[PDB]
Amino acid sequence: IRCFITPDITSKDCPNGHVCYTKTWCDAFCSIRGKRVDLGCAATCPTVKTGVDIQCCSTDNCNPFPTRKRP
Amino acid sequence: IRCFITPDITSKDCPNGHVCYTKTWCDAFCSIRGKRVDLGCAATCPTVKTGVDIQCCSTDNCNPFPTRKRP
Repeated sequence: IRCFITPDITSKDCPNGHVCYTKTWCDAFCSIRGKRVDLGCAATCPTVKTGVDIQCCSTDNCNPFPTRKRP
Repeated sequence: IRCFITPDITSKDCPNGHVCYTKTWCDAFCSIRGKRVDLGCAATCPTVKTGVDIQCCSTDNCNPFPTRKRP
């Protein structure tokens, strides 16, 4: 599987973990300047727990920087 | 917790499951006409498994129709 993963711009090939999990959360400066975002290759949709939002996909390729906020 | 959930437009209050999980996948008509989408209140980021993409949040309120595609 080809995990984009952070912080490292764009990339891939793990192989171990079989997925790409993406997640984001807010803080004082979100709104007027963008969200705090983390992109990675693990295995299982990682934990969320409390003021956060995330998504995951199988698809090697899919772990990029999402619609300016998630959307 | 207040799960929007599908198909039922917008709504909430489950309470059992403590979350809102959102997911989407494509088929022949995605591209030129939109993705196939499902929005719900369970408990745990539900399974994905194969040509699919999803996300989840704690946040009562959050389970709406995402950036025209996810983004």
